[PDB]
Amino acid sequence: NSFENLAQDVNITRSGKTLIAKGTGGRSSRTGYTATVFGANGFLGSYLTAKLAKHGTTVVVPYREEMAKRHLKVTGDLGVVNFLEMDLRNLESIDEAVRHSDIVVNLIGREYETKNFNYYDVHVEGARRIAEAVKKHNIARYIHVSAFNAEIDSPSEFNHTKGLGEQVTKDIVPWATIVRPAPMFGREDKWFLDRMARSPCLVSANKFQETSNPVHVIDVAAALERICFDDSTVAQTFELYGPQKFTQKQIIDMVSETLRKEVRHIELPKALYQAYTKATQAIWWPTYSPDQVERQFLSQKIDPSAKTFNDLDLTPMELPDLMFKLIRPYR
Amino acid sequence: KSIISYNGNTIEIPEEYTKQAPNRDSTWAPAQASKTEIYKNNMVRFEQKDLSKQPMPYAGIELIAQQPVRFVHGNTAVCDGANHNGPGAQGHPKIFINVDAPGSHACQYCGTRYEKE
Amino acid sequence: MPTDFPLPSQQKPNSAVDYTLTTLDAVANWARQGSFWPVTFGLACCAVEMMHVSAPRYDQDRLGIIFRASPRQSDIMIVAGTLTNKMAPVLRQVYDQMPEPRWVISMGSCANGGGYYHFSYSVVRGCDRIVPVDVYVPGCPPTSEALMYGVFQLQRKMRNTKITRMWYRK
Amino acid sequence: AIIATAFAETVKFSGSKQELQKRTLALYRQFLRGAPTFADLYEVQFSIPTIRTKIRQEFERHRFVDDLSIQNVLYAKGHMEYQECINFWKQQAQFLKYFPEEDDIQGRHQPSNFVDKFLKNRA
Amino acid sequence: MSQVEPGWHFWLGYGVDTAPCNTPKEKLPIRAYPYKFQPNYTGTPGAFVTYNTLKPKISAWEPVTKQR
Amino acid sequence: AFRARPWELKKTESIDVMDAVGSNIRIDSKGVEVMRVIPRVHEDVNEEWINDKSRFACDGLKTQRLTTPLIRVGDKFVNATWDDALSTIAKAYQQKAPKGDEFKAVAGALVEVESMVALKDMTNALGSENTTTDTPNGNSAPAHGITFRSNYLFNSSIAGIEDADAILLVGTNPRREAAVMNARIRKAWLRQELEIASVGPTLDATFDVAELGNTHADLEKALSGEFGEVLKNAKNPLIIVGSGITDREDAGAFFNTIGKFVESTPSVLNENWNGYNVLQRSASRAGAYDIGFTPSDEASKTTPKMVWLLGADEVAASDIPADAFVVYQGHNGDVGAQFADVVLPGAAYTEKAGTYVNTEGRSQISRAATGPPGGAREDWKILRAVSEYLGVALPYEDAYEVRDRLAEISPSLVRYDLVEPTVFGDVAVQHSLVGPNGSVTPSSAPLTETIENFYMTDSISRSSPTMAKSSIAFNKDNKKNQA
Amino acid sequence: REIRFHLCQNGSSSAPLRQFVKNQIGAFQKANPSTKVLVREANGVKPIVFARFDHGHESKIGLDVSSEKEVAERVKSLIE
Ligand SMILES: NC(=O)C1=CN([C@@H]2O[C@H](COP(=O)(O)OP(=O)(O)OC[C@H]3O[C@@H](n4cnc5c(N)ncnc54)[C@H](OP(=O)(O)O)[C@@H]3O)[C@@H](O)[C@H]2O)C=CC1
Ligand code: SF4
Ligand SMILES: [Zn+2]
Repeated sequence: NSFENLAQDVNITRSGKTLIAKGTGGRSSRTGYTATVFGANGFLGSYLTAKLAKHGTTVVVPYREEMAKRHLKVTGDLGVVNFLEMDLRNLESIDEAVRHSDIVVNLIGREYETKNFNYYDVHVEGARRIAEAVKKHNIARYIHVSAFNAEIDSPSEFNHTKGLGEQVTKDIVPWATIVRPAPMFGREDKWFLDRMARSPCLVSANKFQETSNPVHVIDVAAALERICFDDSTVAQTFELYGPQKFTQKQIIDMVSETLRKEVRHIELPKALYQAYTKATQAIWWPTYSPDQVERQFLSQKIDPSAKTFNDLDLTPMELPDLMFKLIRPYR
Repeated sequence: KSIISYNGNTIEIPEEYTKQAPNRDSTWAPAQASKTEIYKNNMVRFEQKDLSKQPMPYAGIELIAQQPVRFVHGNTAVCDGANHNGPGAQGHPKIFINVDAPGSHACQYCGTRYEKE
Repeated sequence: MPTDFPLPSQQKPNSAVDYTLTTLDAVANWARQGSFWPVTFGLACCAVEMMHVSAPRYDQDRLGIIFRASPRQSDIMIVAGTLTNKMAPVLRQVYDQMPEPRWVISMGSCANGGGYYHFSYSVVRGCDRIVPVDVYVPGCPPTSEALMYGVFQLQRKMRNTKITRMWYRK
Repeated sequence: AIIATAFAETVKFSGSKQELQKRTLALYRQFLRGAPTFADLYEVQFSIPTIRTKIRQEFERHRFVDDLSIQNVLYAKGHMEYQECINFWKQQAQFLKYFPEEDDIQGRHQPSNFVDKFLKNRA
Repeated sequence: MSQVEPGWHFWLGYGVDTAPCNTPKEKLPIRAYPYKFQPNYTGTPGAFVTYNTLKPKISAWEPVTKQR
Repeated sequence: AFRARPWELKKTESIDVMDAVGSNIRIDSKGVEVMRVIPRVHEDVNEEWINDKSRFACDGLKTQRLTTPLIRVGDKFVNATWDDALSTIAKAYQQKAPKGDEFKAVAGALVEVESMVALKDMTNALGSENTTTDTPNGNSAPAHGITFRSNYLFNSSIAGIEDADAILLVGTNPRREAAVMNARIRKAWLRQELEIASVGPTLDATFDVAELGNTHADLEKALSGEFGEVLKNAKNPLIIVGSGITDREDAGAFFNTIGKFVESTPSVLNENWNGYNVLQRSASRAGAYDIGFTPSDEASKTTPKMVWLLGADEVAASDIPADAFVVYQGHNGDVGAQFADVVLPGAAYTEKAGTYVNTEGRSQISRAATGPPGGAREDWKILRAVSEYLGVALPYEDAYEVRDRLAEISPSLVRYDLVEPTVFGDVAVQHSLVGPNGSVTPSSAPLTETIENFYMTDSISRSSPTMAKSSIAFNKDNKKNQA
Repeated sequence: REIRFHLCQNGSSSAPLRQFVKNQIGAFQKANPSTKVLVREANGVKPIVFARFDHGHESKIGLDVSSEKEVAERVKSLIE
């Protein structure tokens, strides 16, 4: 059981705290990094703090609900994972949750508006609210994540607000490190494969030709942890794109050739498409978003001036290699 | 009160809990690890938690010091600490104390100090 | 959005909507509290005590506990007895085919942190390393009184589930 | 318990190195024949020739043992692991012991020189 | 349970004939300090937290330079 | 007093240091700290006894240790990345560039033979044999031969002191330096009938001394006075010399008299033993003199630019240049760490698989009782990486390859704990005579005491608070007085 | 730069080297006052000279050899 996490043993952090990873790196060992992951119950967060607590970094987990917080205890030893509740609203809870954190990330992004939160709330406002306290506490290695196609421009209010949040993270505590991953695929992803696994309709616009290169989620998590600890990451925008660009027809045919089923196809245009998604907001379980409509006409706008996987010595995998595994139990 | 959390950030607990005891503020061991070291160690699992409902177990070094120093008529004292109500064998075992030197002498189990007079 | 907001541990109903949601939450948590179906996992010296709860001194039917020994009908699982290396994938698999409003409770001292077999070779050092356990029942013969008390502790946690109040995202 | 299980044999000790070699050759043929059954049964992520190139190199590990009887205990252990894998007796968690290196590419800073050993004082 | 006083908790589980309101004061354990009665606060933020009572084994050395 | 309890303990047989005899000890350790030391029995070297300072030294072994590398900012040290320290070493090497006779390498009192091998290899692959001891008047050769091991060792057996007849100390307190030796002296003096002379400092022995003087001229008067007859008469005498005279610049004529006398008397210099017997204050300067840890006459001249501290507490601000690069490598915080630019936490004598040579010459293994705590490492492993960030390639990476390199320096150090005699008596004494012959002009400097106090030396008696409170109670006190 | 060599203190196969260091050191130290000798012994070795140069690079030779001048031939060879 070795530290494949770190480069070394003894690390002073940027803020000047001394960290000595005693023991041999396993679950019982201690590394010393006090980390905080906002929104860790989310799909990226589980795989993230799994590898983050695999080497015994103390992970402060803020949660929102008391039920989904429980299945992240198993990836840490005693004192490794800890839990505390908070709202995005109450600033004192933000203030409290990051007091001893060496490092901290925020994967807070919600693809639909609630009746209590919009995109302007949870992307540009709350990120300001938390990284203000990061600036107040001189917390080292602050990482912010935004999505792909995070512009200043209109047509997706989500994507309109993601770049606003990026500019706010560049504004205050200005050395903050920004990462933009690709679309993601994993076992039970949010809307990209399990929506394509079972679907009574399978309708969307564009005639299925928006382009991107999806990344396996565990590669994003390993990439993030390899970011987390070294130098040469500070204040650098990070495009994290898969090995080869796809189209939706290519993706869905690759899914259906392993399912050996007729995945349905409707592909009706935008007008009748919008008003059906309008009525789904009143339902408490999450449905396809009326602003997810807009991103279907959008595609992967890659910034060339960023730093890839091969910056940090990693090669992610290709989706055709994984297609038998992930939608295996729907056979 | 405000102690440095290894980063220049200060953590702020009330003076009712910068205490070794409700009876004593100061440490009594070479490796006692005062509470000012302890919150400095892991406040990580102390946030969002009450400060009142931890033990604070009424440390003994203050309680033993205000017991009256007894007197012994002869030379050699005996200490048991056993009650005379309890039907059994309690207290510390029957060791004896020489009290000859100037000053009292604590029985090394019970801590009661005896004096020859 | 308000910069100050009360914690969900500290909040009180003030809107009439909140009275409605809190009473509906109480009905849901209440039916979850009364009807209470664990699964017979027990395997060792920590399983006879599980049967001692079914005995006519410390009844569980008066509590609504009944052992539907079929994990698809089970609300929770009682990990009881020691946990070996050879078994542990079966423990994970039995945890897998359970419905979503689930818990699991660690009856027995071997079941948390190894217990008396903490230094054996073919043993899991407590069922923390497999399933996320919410209540531990200590005691190496973990007392029927203590096991029931662990259930009442879990039922207090069930009273504080807030499945309805979180739709308002409090 | 008069009768055995399906593939279990009475253990018997070959007197010659050649008879041991004959049994090992038949044994590798048995693994190699039952290998596509394993990927179905243990539901593994990866492909059948990876199983085959492990089963080859595991016998490559013990190609160069001199003794008759140490190869005899080695053959008996191999036959028992065949006996386990041909049934449901191992489970897929225990079946995937044999590929630690395949499932995860190791991680950043695998120590190679003296210095990478030294900076983490040999892990 | 465990919201009851100890000297009662014995009698509730039938340890004694004589409930502690009727015991003689000779069987009262004399104490030189007041009593507080924390029942249990599991899950409540008044839950017990652990820590090692003693300091680290080896103290470091403080940096004291010496201008030659 | 009550810290542990003898079934909890892990025991480990090992070697004492901060003592010239290197007594065979046992370390009781709980597993992180070091609980106590108890002398394991051995016939020759200690007869199941141990020094007092050897006993209570475990306090400083756990209270002031270097746990991380600290780099000077300028009147301030901050701890830093373990790369950053050694990268600063390479960077400031490229800044200063000592091309030769400007890389001072000094080792200390309790330092490893195996570590000083790495030291000498690094310095002379670097291209400078500025390789000097910690002692004042250590900046030259120690006024006698590094050749002919007899020049720096104890040539009789320690077992031969039972057979001793009549000896004389010069410039030493053998009650202080190697008190185990004093136990042997008093046992001999009670058992047989002996005669001791003492030249130099007036000490309080347990036994009966006979003082002679406080001058090398008084010494030279005493050699030709009456004991030129006695030591010629005596069957198995010896003559015993402390290391404090190495401090005196007039050591060589101080050798040249006594080196004549051993040459002149064939009773003190026969085949089966040799009467010239010297001691050290350390457990390591004997091992260092096996290494060849001496500067040249050319290397004694140039003020360095890059001073290497390896232990070596008793340097002064006078012994160091102004702008010098002074990277300390040690275990605790002493004067040597106070002057430093970068400190390097190296393991102490407990944590490492040490190898030590006493004044008798016994090569002895120090089995490691625990791991190096915090961020300390083993010493020669640090020197390997320090070589790697320079152009120096040390040809080893393991312990066995060090053992073979150490066998290359001297095969008597891999052949452990077996005392050989020297077949070169007369040639060795003569070659010790010819070197410092005549050129040393002995002054009338009085033979003052070698050490200030016994219980305050060697960076651990100063580290341990128990030896501070030992030191205060032990000078002319009314409870420590006799009458 | 330095030089060392090692004998065995038993009188076997190091005796010409033994008498070489009995005699030739008073001439060799004067012949090379810059570099340095040192002698050690370990109860049985092969008689062997190790010398270190002006690099830290060293060289070696094994002295199963006849007489003192036969030692000196190998020594003079080993210096250059
Ligand atoms: N392919 C994709 O899905 C892409 C996603 N991203 C971004 O990566 C991050 C994680 O990805 P993913 O796992 O898919 O999405 P998530 O499921 O993680 O998004 C929701 C997470 O953030 C929390 N969250 C949202 N709003 C709030 C709020 N007001 N208060 C507290 N928590 C809140 C959620 O809390 P709770 O746990 O209670 O639900 C949950 O933890 C997201 O920020 C996403 O925008 C970027 C590029 C690709
Ligand atoms: S709790 Fe006690 S009885 Fe049960 S498995 Fe553990 S040791 Fe056995
Ligand atoms: Zn007593």
